[PDB]
Amino acid sequence: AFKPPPRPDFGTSGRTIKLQANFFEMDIPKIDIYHYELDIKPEKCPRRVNREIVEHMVQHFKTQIFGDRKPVFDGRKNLYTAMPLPIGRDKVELEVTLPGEGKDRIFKVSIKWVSCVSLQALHDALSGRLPSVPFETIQALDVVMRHLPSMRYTPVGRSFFTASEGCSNPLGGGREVWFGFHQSVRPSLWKMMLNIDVSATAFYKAQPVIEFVCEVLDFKSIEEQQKPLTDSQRVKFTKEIKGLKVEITHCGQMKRKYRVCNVTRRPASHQTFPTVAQYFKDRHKLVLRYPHLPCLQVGQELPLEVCNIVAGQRCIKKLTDNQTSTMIRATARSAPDRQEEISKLMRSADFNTDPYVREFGIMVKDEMTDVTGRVLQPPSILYGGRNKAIATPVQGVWDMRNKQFHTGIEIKVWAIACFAPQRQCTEVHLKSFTEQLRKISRDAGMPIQGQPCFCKYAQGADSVEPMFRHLKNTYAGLQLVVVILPGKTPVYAEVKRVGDTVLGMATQCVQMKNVQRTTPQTLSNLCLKINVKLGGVNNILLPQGRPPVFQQPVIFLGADVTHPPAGDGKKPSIAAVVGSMDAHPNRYCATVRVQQHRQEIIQDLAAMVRELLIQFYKSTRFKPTRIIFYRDGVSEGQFQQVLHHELLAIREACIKLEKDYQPGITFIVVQKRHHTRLFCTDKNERVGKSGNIPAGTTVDTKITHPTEFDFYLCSHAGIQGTSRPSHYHVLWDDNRFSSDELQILTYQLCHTYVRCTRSVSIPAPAYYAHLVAFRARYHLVDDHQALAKAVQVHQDTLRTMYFA
RNA sequence: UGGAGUGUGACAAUGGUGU
RNA sequence: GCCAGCCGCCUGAUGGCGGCGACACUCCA
Ligand SMILES: [Ba+2]
Ligand SMILES: [Ba+2]
Repeated sequence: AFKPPPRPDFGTSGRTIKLQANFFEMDIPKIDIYHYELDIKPEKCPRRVNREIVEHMVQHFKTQIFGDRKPVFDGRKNLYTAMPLPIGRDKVELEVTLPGEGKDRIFKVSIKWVSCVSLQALHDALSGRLPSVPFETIQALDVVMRHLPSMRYTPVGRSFFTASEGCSNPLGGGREVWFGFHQSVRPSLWKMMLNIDVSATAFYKAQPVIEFVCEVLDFKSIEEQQKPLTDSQRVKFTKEIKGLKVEITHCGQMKRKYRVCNVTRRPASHQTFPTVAQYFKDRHKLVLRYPHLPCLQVGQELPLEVCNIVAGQRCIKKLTDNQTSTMIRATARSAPDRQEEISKLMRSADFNTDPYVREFGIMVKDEMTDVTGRVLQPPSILYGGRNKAIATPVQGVWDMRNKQFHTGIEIKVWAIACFAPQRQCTEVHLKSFTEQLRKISRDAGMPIQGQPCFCKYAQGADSVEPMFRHLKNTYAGLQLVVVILPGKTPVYAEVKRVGDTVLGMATQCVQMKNVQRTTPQTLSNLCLKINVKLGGVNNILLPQGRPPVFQQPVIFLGADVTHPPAGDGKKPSIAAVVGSMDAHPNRYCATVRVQQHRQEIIQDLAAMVRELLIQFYKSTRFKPTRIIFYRDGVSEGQFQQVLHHELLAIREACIKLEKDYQPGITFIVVQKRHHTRLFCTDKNERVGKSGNIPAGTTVDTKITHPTEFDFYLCSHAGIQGTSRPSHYHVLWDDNRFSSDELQILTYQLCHTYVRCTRSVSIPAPAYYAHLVAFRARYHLVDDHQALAKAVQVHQDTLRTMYFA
């Protein structure tokens, strides 16, 4: 096994900044708690009614089994007590009746002593005496902290939602925003923390289906529809209730929870039922109030006044762009807004009154955790030309105005293939676009010497490969093909398949709307991409400002795996790995593979890293003495696996390059998907309307691991909403990095992303790896080895950053 | 397909089981 | 334990081919 190195030091670089984090300190006793296992018969029940069963079991066998003890329940098979039960260590069988009268099911439950979970061991791990934190104890504490919320609120994953209080938040036809919160127990130095963040989703309004139709079909009242429903109205009302659940209410106090299927075009009166309207006057004595609305077909092969909408449905449906817009009005709050909302939620949830967390002697603080962060100094960015301009990122941003590329490509043979309609993308557009692009190019030190040698329209994907062939054969020295497109078109994937994998020709696509009208910003970022695609070097980190790691040859790797949505039989997951090819580091080379459907481990990593090392040795004439590996998208539970496989893969790739070649490996996992938020304590340190922490804000205390080498770094400037600081976890480090050195290196690498002049949220290696997987997915658009070949890039473009 | 960011979306950590 | 969801297009759900590895919003010289 490979265990991650401990935190080497605590880091002191940068200017300090006071922060608050959405972690609330917990007070955890040092006594042991007791874990029992449950099995409820039958097992054809939702998780909610298993919780009701267990609650009635605790209330019924109070004097026999439990007593004053108030246990907690996972929902499936895990019960926990703060005191041992009198049942001993052997299984016990109990009979639990379920109340309701209209339906009374009998359940056979079995309680069995499993284990004695030690909170003292948890405290030992929180101090660092024990190196690794017990996951099972963390799970027990979690179950304890979400026992009551799982029953008083609506559970959705690790979040809980409710219907506000009074004034709802109307969304659209039959929906409304529910506000909720994610909750999770996390370990940290000396103390457990309760991590709380706010969230929202969409639920169906618990209204009678009449109101449903009124809001779906825009009726001031139901008396509006004094005629039968029209063609488009039936299908409209169908697409909104095709699978929802309704409650038949023509019954007494007794209710129903029958699901829904389709909608008829027969208004009850005119539907032969071997009519329906007739059926409701004789079977039950209920004259229909609206015998002109349609019926709700059920299941697979009823009036709208008899049905209601079953409260609590989560609306798994997709939302209208206007419901998405109102959702973002409600959810993407400024950082102070979200801070205040989390604090208010924690002040109202009253965890220090939950009888179950108090049964276990736990207390939760009401205030966010104070964290002393550090704003790291941003690197200076060296540009080119007679000026040799230096750019200083200011709040994570700089501009290329009055600056020229470090090394700018002279473009002197290029073509234009316009797959947009000539009627819409006229020749005046092409002329003025060329003029403006050339002006911006010359301004940036990437001059385009003369008009395009070739400039023609075309249509259809079938035209792509022939044309390019012609272009490659009839125009010598062809550097670039600009491909104007009319929007999302199958022509794009074909352009990339031909230019990247078949012929090895560099292409730059551009949307019609950016040729008809140009702006300096769009043309400039496009020039960035064009330059690096022709081998340019837009800029480099100021050489002297870099950490000491650059005093010897070093290669930086970025790796990512993209998966398809669940359900696809094969749709192989795409693994991409990129590697730096110079000391700057600016140029990166890519490798990609298809592998088992939804597998996170990069199976063929050894071969890919071998390719990258070979290219590095060829380009620099030296072998790296250090390998810095940035690995994206790995969960805690996958650490052991991925580390064991991929560390060994890298070592193999090394020794396959040379017998005794053992460079030091730094394996770092990059994670953006978490629920950690950081807020400025001083209103003066807030940046740009959103009110976020400054770019470069770093945290490696109070919410990080108690013993291991992890840290939050927010390297980007937040625009709208609350910034998501990237989290970094060092799974392996032969090179004995200091906290400061590694944090600074990560930050500086975040300024080497060629596609834009701003510090981005993750290091350029990782971002490039994502881009490479994206392009690979595009290359598969038209057998396993067939796919593996289709995703193989031509040898001439492999030399370039075609994925920019 | 100029580009970055953050909201929703991952049904492994979830959810169904009288016309 | 058995089961898996949503949206399109065609035959007009008795099937078949595609998406949800995205959409949305904010913001740049
Ligand atoms: Ba089950
Ligand atoms: Ba990933």
